[PDB]
Amino acid sequence: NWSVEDIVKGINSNNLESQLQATQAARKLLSREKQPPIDNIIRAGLIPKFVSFLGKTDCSPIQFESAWALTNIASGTSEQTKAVVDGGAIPAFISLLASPHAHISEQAVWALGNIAGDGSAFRDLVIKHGAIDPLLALLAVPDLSTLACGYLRNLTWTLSNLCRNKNPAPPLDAVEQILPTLVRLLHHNDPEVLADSCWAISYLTDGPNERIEMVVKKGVVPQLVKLLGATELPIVTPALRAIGNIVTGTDEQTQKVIDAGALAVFPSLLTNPKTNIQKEATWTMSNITAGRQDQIQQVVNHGLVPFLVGVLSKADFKTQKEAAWAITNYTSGGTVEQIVYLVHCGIIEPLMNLLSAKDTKIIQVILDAISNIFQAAEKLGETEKLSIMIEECGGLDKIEALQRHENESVYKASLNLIEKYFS
Amino acid sequence: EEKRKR
Amino acid sequence: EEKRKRTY
Repeated sequence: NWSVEDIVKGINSNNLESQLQATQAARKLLSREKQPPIDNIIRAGLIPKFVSFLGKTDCSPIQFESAWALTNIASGTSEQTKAVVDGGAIPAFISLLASPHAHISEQAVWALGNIAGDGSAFRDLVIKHGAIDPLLALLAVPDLSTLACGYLRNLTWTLSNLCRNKNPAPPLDAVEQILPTLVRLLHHNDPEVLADSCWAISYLTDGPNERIEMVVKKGVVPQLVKLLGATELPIVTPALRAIGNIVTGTDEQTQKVIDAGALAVFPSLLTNPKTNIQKEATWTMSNITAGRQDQIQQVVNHGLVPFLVGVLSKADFKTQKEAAWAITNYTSGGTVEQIVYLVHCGIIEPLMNLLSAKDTKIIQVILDAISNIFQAAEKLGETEKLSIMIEECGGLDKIEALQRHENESVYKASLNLIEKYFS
Repeated sequence: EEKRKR
Repeated sequence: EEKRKRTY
């Protein structure tokens, strides 16, 4: 329970053991659960002294204490991480990665992870200082099980922030340098190492389809689908996001997902008690129904159409909106027989009930989907039959009411619907 | 009819 | 999730 005054006196004492004790006291201060005095320590000028202590190879305890203290300062706001980087901490922590003491190199891994996790700019600043080579070198073991559990989780967590934060995305030469280690961690049997690895994959799969292909060419889609069925929600969440990111690319990447068996887990994901899992699974479905007709057929053959109908009927509103997108994409690219099957599953009634929604976008998407279905009924000539189906579930009241409000495309499409199929 | 990203 | 403090 030292004061900041006493810590500064100790650090300025120019006695190596007094400095250690003061640094230990600073660690204990920045270690408490109640609000630490981070800005107080920053303002005192202690960060350059801590950074210089990182290089006292003779006194390993003061290396450890400074690393810990600096780690906790870097764990806070972006201004506080900035202060740590401004003290020269990045190259010194990279030098400490090679410490012969496991807890000190672990602390340097933690610190570099905190620094890189602040955003794009510090992430590439760490990469330019050459952290990636010794970071991966700490995993150059035949069997990852011989490593200490916390050591491995910290390395995985730091690797994931090195893959994190788009605009701009991580450099390609760095992603290729990390990816084989990332795959090896994705097969490792530790629930938290698996979570962080899937997070890293999900970070790498968010963006243009070149990056998606870069991840898929390493063959991780099977492992991602396997993890999709895990019992740990912290694992399933990032797996589902990486899967959802992968099915935003070419139809060939979507296929490579489907072939792995991903559609078989979706009956669970579309009935998951966690709203966010439902939303992510429905969004993934919508990007699959925007694919080729045989892919829509794969969705049908797994009986997922009744689950989409269920998600459109009773779900969180965001999930319903995602389901509406899925149905519009299905009706947009589906064979006439497939739209028949979608209507035979009961899609019309919840589709009408959501016209009374308070969201302009969802209404546009639903009305657009109705245009698709009517276009399919014209090809079959059964336009009046669908007309009366929309009659019996109270749809035509909602189209006539909607044919007149703020947005332009809404009244345009809905007036087109009235004047073409109800007269 | 296109795929929607995050 | 984006940063971590070591709380002893």
